[PDB]
Amino acid sequence: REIGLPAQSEIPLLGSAIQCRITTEDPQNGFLPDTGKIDTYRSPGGFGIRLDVGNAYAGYEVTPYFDSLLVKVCTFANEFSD
Amino acid sequence: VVAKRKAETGNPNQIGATMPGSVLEILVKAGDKVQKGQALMVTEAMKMETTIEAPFDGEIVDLHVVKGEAIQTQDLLIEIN
Repeated sequence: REIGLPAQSEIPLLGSAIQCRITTEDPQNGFLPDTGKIDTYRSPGGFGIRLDVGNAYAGYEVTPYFDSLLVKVCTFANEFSD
Repeated sequence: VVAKRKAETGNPNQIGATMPGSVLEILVKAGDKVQKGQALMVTEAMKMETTIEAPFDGEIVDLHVVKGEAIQTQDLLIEIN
């Protein structure tokens, strides 16, 4: 009535979506999270791209105190293959 | 406080410290021949241990750190030829 969601059978199902978490885990060093200053951070966009950024910006110092997430990337499209 | 020699940026003959910490153990000394992957020394960052491995086959030129020494990012640990 208020939030405006439809009934169950009318809940849309629009294509597909994939999410990856980009982290500072170094796959060549047993996925230990890297730390240090981010010199460069240039994030993509365009159609079918959603970014939910953590702490990643040019100048930011990744500390050892917290999780290693930099940015969540989602893509979406009509077809899974796209 | 005499500043420490830094590793040259983009010089693959020079291994610089990647994070601040200290030197626990040195396993080689000047002149030794060495193979890719071979352990050269051990360091710590927030009491987590890292082993420094040789980036490729070659001869050790020198050490630039001593046992228990403190180190900051970019500090030159060892030179290889």
